[PDB]
Amino acid sequence: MHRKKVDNRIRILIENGVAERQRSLFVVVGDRGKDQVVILHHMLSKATVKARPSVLWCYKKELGFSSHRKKRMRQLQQDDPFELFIAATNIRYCYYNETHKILGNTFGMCVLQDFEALTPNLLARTVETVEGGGLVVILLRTMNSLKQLYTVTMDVHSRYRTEDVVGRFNERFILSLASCKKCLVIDDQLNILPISSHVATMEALPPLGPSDLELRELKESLQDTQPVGVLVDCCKTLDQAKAVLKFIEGISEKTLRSTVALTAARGRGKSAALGLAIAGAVAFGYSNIFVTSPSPDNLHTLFEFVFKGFDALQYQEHLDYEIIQSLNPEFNKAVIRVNVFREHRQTIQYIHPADAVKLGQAELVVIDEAAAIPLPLVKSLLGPYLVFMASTINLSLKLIQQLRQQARTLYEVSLQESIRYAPGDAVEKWLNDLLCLDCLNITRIVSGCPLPEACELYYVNRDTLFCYHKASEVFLQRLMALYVASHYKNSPNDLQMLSDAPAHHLFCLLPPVPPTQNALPEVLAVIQVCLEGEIGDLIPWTVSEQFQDPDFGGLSGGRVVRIAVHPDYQGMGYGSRALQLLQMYYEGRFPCEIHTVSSEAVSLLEEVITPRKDLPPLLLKLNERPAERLDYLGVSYGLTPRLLKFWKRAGFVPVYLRQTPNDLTGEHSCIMLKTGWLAAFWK
Amino acid sequence: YDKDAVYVDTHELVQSLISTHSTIDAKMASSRVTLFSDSKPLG
RNA sequence: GUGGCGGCGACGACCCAUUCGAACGUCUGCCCUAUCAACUUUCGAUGGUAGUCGCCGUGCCUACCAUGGUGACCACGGGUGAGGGAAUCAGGGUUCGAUUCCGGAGAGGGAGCCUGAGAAACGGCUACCACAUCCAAGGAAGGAGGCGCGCAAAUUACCCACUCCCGACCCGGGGAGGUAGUGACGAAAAAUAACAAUACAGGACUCUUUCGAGGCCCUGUAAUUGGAAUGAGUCCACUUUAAAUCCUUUAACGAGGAUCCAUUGGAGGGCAAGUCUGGUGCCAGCAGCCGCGGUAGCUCCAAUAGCGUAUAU
Ligand SMILES: [Mg+2]
Ligand SMILES: [Mg+2]
Ligand SMILES: [Mg+2]
Repeated sequence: MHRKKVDNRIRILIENGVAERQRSLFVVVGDRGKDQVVILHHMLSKATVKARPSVLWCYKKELGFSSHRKKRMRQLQQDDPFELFIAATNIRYCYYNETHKILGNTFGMCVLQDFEALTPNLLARTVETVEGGGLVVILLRTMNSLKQLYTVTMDVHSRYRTEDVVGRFNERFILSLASCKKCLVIDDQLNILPISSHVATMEALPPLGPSDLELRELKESLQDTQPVGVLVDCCKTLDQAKAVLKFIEGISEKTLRSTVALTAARGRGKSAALGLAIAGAVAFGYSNIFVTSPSPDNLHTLFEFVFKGFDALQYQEHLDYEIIQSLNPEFNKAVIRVNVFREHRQTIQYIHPADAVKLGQAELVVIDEAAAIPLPLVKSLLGPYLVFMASTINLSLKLIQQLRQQARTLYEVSLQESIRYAPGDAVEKWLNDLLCLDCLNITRIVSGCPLPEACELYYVNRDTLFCYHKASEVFLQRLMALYVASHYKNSPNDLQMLSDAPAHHLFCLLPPVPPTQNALPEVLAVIQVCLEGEIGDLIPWTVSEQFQDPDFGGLSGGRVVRIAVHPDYQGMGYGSRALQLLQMYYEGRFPCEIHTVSSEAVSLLEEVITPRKDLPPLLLKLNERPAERLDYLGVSYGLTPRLLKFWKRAGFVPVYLRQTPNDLTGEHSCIMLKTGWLAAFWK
Repeated sequence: YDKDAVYVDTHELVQSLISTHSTIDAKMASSRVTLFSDSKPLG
């Protein structure tokens, strides 16, 4: 039968990924993308030799096929290759909302069916589970998504948007595909879209790493010095071994007070290092060991690697160490109590974080997920005993800063080499840059401008900021680095709120710009305001319910979502200056969108080789843009002594303090207002 | 698989994507940005 | 005229009778065992009154009463290849005949429950016990035989055309029922040829312990010759049947080396510039597709589509 050649670039990309242990990205376009997954899955099986690949399918609301053996039979009640693929392959189906369940386990291939519902939280969680040479497949089935791709490639400045929400994140997702090394766009047929500009030069690699070479050297050199050697043999990556030696070095010290900090983000082995460190302490003379976590169910891999460290070096399952399980329905299968009696009597006990008592006789206490415990509780667990602290990346930094200032010995070790795949993966680097989940290690110092006198607020344009232009990318990185470095918790979803959520505005405080200056001014403070009321959020609803005030709710006002100042410049008064400039702007004291494409004109647009249309400016002066009239200003924050003094000085008056504290931080939410109705609420 | 190539057994817009002279990266490189509503184009 | 009278059917219906039965009784009659002689009242054994339940009569059951009942005329107890029988019809060259009738019980294991004229259901359900399957881990659904002999296909296929059965029905349905496969344990019948002619030779054949005695209307020749017959096989068409196969008919091809070539067991003959062994110079035993060079289908006997060997007897 007539058969079509498939371009070797698809096979070349897959084979190189398996050999390099690096993942690759595929973007199928068209409503027949499901059949494309079948072909792409089979080619992956030919290259991979370890096992039959596992498939992870993620969808938002509707799945076309039944995925039930009996049900899909009666719906059919001649032969379709897609039906064979579903029944034969081992597919795990998960929802966009229910993505937390698939956090731990690992899959060979990940399929993201629905493009329009993509969120930063979904992307980080699903891509992480892909291992080695696996494929990440993203589909564009809707006709709306296809023409959005069409408008951008025809002209980079022009963009298509129907009618509400702009959805700049999807457009930013499209533009960033060119930068990725391992990205291949294909159609319903096996045809490559030539847009990445690197697809043309793709070639097969000719038929082992510097970090892996060092680990093998350590695994041979540490046979001389042991039982530290046995735990390193259990280790998989080099940076895990270095942390293990650091832990045991702290254990052997003849000092009451010593702290080793394990600073490892997601994807790099963190509980495994803690598990082997506990086994090393058990290998030594340590008897009383305590393990602390917010939940017993949270720590399951830690006790596993304790058992692996135990199993490697004698410690039989019953003759030496005996384990007592949870024996409860809630928080089941957690091993709270571990008892080993080979060397005199030694015991490992899990306790609740709010157990400063029962720690009277402790030699080693291990704190894991330390950021997730309220800050005052961490101090009580310090004590005069050895402490192992592990905190994931992506204040706790203030505590370790105090430890550097001190008495208690400090050791800082960090993990940078991923367990699942090889370092240097193109997909991971592209993913982090798209979500801005990385911060520059060193920030250059700049001169300090006069504080309350010579700084003017500016209006950042949302459309210009998120365009993928190199200058705009650096400015967005500078803003986001300051945006998450505040006391407020950082979440990857906040970038979507900056990009998509309406009625949100960004203002930045700048030094006085000289007439001749560089490409980007330094940013001192960044402030975000969300307009509410007549112009439905925390401030209007909570006041209306609590004070049963009828006239309120017809008033127009905005709340300050976030306020930030640079850490080097903190405490000297840019924060107060920005708020004063807002009040003059909204009171009216200051004297007062990129080209959209019509629905029928999407096809009519031709190629524009050199962009011509003028783009909206990145920063606008406050005088240029007209201002909305706001009756009041508000803020909602976890009540702290430092922030309370700041807001009172600016004129904000409390109206509400939440009864129950937040579980993670142990802080009560507080609402403050500034403008005679305020007099009634305050009384 | 024959060790050389692969043998396997709206649309008008898809045809337009295939016949694209300028890649989106070269489209992106030629692009410029302006700051403060009047400045030298940084791009 | 919100007149009055009417035919032939279908369906349902109280009761009586009838048909098909079903269920309790009466009488008659069972194998071995006495080294089972007494048994029953060991949760009623016999009988009386009243009652419950049941379709009805009744120790069937329950209360209150009497002390009864069976037994050498064998009670009671224990046994008993209780696949095998029992019958039936039909028949000249002895019958390789044919068919029918059952003692119950169960549906993963013991209880409880639902319908109907008829079931304590060949079928639902609930609780307990035992198994096992799917999952997004939350929950959900369930009730037999083959090989172990170098050896696993009927564990199937076609049809309601016959016989009969169920249904609202002349027509639908029936794995009830009918049709179709291999096969030197064995039994029976039968081919692989028959008929003539010519030519050339001179010797058959029986008896006989090497001499011999009888004897001929023929014998032999891997000789030649001739034109009649036929089936093994190949291959049309009817008939058959629900459809087809099979049997019975039948068109055309199908024999001289008729090579279109019968076997198994037993006993003999023939041999070189060949090999080995032992000697009684030239011999004997065993044996001989093998040699100097060369590589392009002898005879006789017994049984006969059948015939040997080993062990035990
Ligand atoms: Mg025979
Ligand atoms: Mg003659
Ligand atoms: Mg002849």
